[PDB]
Amino acid sequence: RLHIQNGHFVLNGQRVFLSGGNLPWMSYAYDFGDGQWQRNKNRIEPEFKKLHDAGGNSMRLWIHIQGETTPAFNDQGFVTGPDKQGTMLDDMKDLLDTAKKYNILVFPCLWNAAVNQDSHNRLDGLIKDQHKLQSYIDKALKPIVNHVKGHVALGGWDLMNEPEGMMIPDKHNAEKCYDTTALKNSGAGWAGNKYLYQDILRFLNWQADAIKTTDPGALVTMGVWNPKSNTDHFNMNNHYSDHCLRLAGGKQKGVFDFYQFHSYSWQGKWDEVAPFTHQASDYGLHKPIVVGEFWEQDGGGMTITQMFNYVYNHGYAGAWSWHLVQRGDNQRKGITNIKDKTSNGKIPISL
Repeated sequence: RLHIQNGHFVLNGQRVFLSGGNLPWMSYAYDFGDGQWQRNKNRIEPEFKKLHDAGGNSMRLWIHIQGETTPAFNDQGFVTGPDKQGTMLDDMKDLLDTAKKYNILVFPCLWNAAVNQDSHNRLDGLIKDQHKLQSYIDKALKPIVNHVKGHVALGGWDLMNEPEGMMIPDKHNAEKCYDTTALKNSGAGWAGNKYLYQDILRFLNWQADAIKTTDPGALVTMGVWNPKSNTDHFNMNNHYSDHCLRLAGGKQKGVFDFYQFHSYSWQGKWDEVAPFTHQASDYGLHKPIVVGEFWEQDGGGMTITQMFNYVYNHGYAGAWSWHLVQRGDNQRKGITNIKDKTSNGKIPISL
C-alpha cells in the first residue's frame, strides 16, 4: 500500500509521483450510500478506465460533501450510521475494488467547505459540537475506515475540501495556530465568515486520529484552497502543522501525512504565493506536497500540459487536475505527457 519513506511517497518499492485528477463526483453528494453507488457505477467506472488509459495513477473524489446523503443524521444533528439503507460500507469497498482493476489509487474527500449549502446545519454541528463530532466518528467514520482497512487501492483520506471557504479571516488570536490575520484580504471566507480555527482544527485532528487508530497504515491529508493557510513562509501562517492539530484536539495521531495545495490564477494572474510560480521547497514544509487541484482556464496562461510538467519539475509530490468528468478531454493530454517521467518518482503502478 502507499506509504511515505524518507519524506517521499513510495509504492511497491519505488518512489511514486501521484498523477491524475479530481473526478470530482458523478452526482454531487449523491454517489455513495443509500444505493447510490451501484446507480452511478456505470458512469464512474468508465472515468477510472479513461484515467488509467491516459496514464494516471490517482483519483480524488468527494463523498459526504456537506451531508446531503451520507452520513445519516438524526433530526438533532447526531450521526446514526454511515447511511440509512445499509449500502455505504459495500459501496466504499466496491469503489476501491473497482479502482484496483484500473491501477488507480483513490483519495476520497470526506467533507467540503467551498460552498455554504449545509442543509439542516449538519456539517456545522460536527464542526462546532464535540458530541456530534464524536457520533460521526463512532457511528460512521470508524466503521467505514475499518471496512476498507488496508485496501491496496486506497491512496489516502482527504478530510476536507477547502476549509478556508468558511473560515473567518483577519481574526486575532493569542495562539498562532488560531490567528488568521495573515489571511486578511486573501479571499478566505468567500462562502461566509463562519468558523474559528480551534473548532476546525479539532474537527480535523479528531478525524485524522480516528482514521489512524482504526487503520494505522492509512494516510491522511486535507486540501487547502491556497497554500496561504498552509505555510509559515510568504508572510503567512501554517495552520495545519502537527503541533496545531494536536494543540486543538489533543489526539496524538491526528496529524496529516502529506499536504495538498490547490492553485488557481485569478483574472489570469498567479498570486504571490502560487505553487505554479514557486517550488515545493519554498514553502518550508516537511511532508510531501501534492498540487491537488488546478485547471487550464485558471492556469495563468499555461497549457494543461505545461501545468502537469511544472508540478512534476518543481519538487511537488503529485498533480491532480480539476473535474475530469467535464474537462478530461483536455486534462488527459497532460496526464499522458508526463506518464513516463521518472526523475521525481515513477507514475505507472500495479495494484
